[PDB]
Amino acid sequence: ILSTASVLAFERKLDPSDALMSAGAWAQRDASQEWPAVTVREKSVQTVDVANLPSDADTLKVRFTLRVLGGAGTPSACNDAAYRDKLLQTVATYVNDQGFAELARRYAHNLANARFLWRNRVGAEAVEVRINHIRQGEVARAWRFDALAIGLRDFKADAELDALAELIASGLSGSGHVLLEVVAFARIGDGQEVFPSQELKSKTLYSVRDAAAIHSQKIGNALRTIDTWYPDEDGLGPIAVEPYGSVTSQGKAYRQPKQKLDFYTLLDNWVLRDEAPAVEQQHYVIANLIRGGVFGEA
Amino acid sequence: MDHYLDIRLRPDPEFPPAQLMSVLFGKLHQALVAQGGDRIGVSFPDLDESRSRLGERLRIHASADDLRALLARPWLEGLRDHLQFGEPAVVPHPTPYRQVSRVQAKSNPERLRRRLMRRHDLSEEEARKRIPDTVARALDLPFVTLRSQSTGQHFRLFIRHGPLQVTAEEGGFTCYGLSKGGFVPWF
Repeated sequence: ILSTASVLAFERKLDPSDALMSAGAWAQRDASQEWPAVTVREKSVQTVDVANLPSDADTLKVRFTLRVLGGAGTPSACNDAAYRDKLLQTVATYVNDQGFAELARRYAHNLANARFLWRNRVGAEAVEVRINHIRQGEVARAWRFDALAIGLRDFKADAELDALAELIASGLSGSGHVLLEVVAFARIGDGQEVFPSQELKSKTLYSVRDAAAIHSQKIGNALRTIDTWYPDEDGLGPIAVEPYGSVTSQGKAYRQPKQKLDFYTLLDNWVLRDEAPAVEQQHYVIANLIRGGVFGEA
Repeated sequence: MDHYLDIRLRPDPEFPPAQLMSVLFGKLHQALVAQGGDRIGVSFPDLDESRSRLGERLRIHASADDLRALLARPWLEGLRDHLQFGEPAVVPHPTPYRQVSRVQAKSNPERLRRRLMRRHDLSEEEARKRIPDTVARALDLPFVTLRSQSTGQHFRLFIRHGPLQVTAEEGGFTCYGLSKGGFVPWF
């Protein structure tokens, strides 16, 4: 029969740390070690929470660590062992078809452009991303990208980029452990208001310990924005890899289930009836398996 | 004033287009502060008056050299992903002209009360009896929201397009692209 398992929990791959922010000056980012972090402040307008840079700063210092785990096709809790074996065979067949080539390149793009800087990148005239490869506590290999050249819409190539792509692909395959400290540097302006992820004093801004921060799941949703294989209209760029391709800004869901392009129909075509989809659709399927989920029937 | 440039906000899965309009308006305000001049117009081509919606495009009316200096200004960095634009082409000839105005409001009675402390030195109860709480103005016009480097408070800038006349009038433009007496073509 080979039905879908009743429980199909998948862990998140590419675990993001809780991204802080901090303030400082451009051309002092080489000495960006003891930079003072911005703080959530209550201001009476009714009182609301605001976060902004001080007077003697124009650059943000969003820092988070990303861990590439591997074993993307392996579920954490699968009800059926035959379905788990068939799905592992299908994911391994995908790996022999391509060894996490395009997915790691697009994830290296979402690292390379500061899409994790959601609203801290729109008003910035100079955005910079620094990625250190921490291995046994030391910087194995450093990278210093530029989000101005690497656009948020097109999907290009660059040599250090491909180096980051092979590193993320080796992490996703399982041939090693990849831990990347990513520090952003956006010239948002002198004392301009920044946008941390907001907690729910009508509205509060989330922090960790005397220092404002961005949520991990915001960084994860920014990293998942590789999906361009949806039936795109009206000139929309990449969307986040979600089940049934939904975006909150447009209020609509691409990859509609009335079409045969949502993630679950592509899974049941790929691993149950052996109807292998296109290369782009299986790229999207493996990206959704990388992000994790609670997949399964009821 | 003869040339126009249409900047259309490319849709974003992260932001509704109102914040893109606000960011573009602040960036063009900074560009107009840095450049100087008052022959630079601002319009809204798909301005629907049904729900006071701004639309999804923006129109800039200026000369050839002024628009060339505007594109040569580095204000456009960081906005190429969210916006797309053509070239500073000329406007069509049979185009009726309308004006654009910034209509502010006295939405805070307490601000005017604090003003009247600084002009007549009256008491708080004299301010409350002279100015009640019903003096707040509700304005049903399209608007963008902005913050300033000089004044850190977040302010709303209402934009209103005037009646469609038949000719243009010689007038200047503000740093926001709004008219202090100027006119822009409509097409």
